[PDB]
Amino acid sequence: EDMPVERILEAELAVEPNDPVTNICQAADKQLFTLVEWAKRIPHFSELPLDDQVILLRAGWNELLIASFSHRSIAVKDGILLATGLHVHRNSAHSAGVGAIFDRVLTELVSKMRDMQMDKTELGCLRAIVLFNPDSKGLSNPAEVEALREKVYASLEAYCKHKYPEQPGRFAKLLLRLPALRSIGLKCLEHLFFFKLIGDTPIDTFLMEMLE
Amino acid sequence: HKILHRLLQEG
Amino acid sequence: ERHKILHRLLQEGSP
Amino acid sequence: ELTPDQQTLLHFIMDSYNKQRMPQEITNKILKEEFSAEENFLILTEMATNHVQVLVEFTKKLPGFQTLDHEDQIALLKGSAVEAMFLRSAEIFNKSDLLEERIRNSGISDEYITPMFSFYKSIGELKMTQEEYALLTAIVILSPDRQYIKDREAVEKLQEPLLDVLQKLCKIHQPENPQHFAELLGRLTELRTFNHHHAEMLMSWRVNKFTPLLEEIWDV
Ligand SMILES: O=C(O)c1ccc2nc(N3C[C@H]4CCC[C@@H](C3)[C@@H]4OCc3c(-c4c(Cl)cccc4Cl)noc3C3CC3)sc2c1
Ligand SMILES: CC1=C(/C=C/C(C)=C\C=C/C(C)=C/C(=O)O)C(C)(C)CCC1
Repeated sequence: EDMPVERILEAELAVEPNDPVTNICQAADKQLFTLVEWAKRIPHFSELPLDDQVILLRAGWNELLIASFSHRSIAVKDGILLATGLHVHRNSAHSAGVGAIFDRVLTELVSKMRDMQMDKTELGCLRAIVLFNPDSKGLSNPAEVEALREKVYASLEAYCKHKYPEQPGRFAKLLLRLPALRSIGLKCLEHLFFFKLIGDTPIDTFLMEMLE
Repeated sequence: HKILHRLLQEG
Repeated sequence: ERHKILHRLLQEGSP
Repeated sequence: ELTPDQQTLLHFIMDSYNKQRMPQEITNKILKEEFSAEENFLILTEMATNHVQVLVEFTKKLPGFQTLDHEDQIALLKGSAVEAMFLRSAEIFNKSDLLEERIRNSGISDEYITPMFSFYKSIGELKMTQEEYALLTAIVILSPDRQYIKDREAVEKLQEPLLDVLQKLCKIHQPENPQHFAELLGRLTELRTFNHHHAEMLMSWRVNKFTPLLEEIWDV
């Protein structure tokens, strides 16, 4: 494709690594840096105007980061593996006051990724679809962004027919994680603004920036 | 949004 | 109760 | 091409979908009544109350719906209602100029107006057919990811059948854009922001209480 599926894989492969909420925010900020690096290895993203590049990532970061840690956590049981190396587990999350949402990540993202055994090429493509969000407000050219998303849609549907021909509803199973991810992402931002506002959690510079 | 702009530059 | 009208409407059935 | 069963599943669904009818009496008050914020609000609230009833009726006729746990049926209805109402209102605006203005001048915070109306543009440009609307609305209703659902896997069983049908029917109706199906699922993603922000639109709405059925399905 003009979204070559190997370039999306390479980009995911290019960036492999007391209070759970402090630990999660620290991993988020750490990884926010390498998210920028990931974005620049997706085909055509750097070719966009800088203002749009900023917008897409300011819109996508939270959903982009959650998908990435979620897929990383496939192998852990009733928990999450932060990019820092630390596990967070259901119990720790519930007992630090953020259990409802943590459970949603597990059941709707982490365990669903496990049950369908989605690969890095698939995750990368879902993550790229998220990055190229034509609905993001303030975009200088939404059409060229919808076009890039349509290309990833084509490349992924191609990949899924080649690699998993025995399951013809896989393309759609992949894309139906994205509304869940949007709902989970919005709930996480809503948590994060409230954390910032009351000041119960230290929040590093790059996350602070994204939150303004 | 300084940090992000600074990181997105590479050419 | 909490979902008074929805219960009643879901317990009615075909047309 | 569709299977024998897939074609019967569609006619079932499409018959429940064409039974969606707003009363003449309610649509009668679209030019007749005056043009004030307080008067525009009252109409929408009346329509939205009737819409929930109609939608609830449509929801019950969906394959396997009454086999779900009773309390789950309520979880799907509250979780999905807004998103279904947005789909049905987009079908209205892409087939109207008074309704759009009533919504505009009914005391909604302005923040919510433009995003709402560019969503309707985004939908219109997909050029969806009656059957694509009726399938998307059913797939939104039977979404297993909603809050408070106990038997998730049961809801996933009922939804999956309908995803095969819409994929095939999208390649029948629109073979020139082979990503038209995936673009519909793109609006399933986007409907979730409207769902998420709907509670605060309701509580910021400018008034002089909605109606018990709407108070139930969105909470007070
Ligand atoms: O079948 C038809 O002919 C027909 C014709 C018109 C029509 N208008 C419909 N509406 C108009 C309105 C906009 C779309 C959804 C609701 C139903 C109704 O929602 C009003 C609304 C919304 C809302 C809006 Cl304003 C836009 C989109 C979605 C929603 Cl839920 N939120 O709160 C309210 C009321 C204050 C409680 S259904 C319908 C069917
Ligand atoms: C999900 C988690 C939320 C934090 C979220 C987000 C949006 C981010 C990121 C990052 C990590 C931790 C990435 C990584 O390790 O790769 C908060 C704390 C609001 C609530 C508890 C569940």
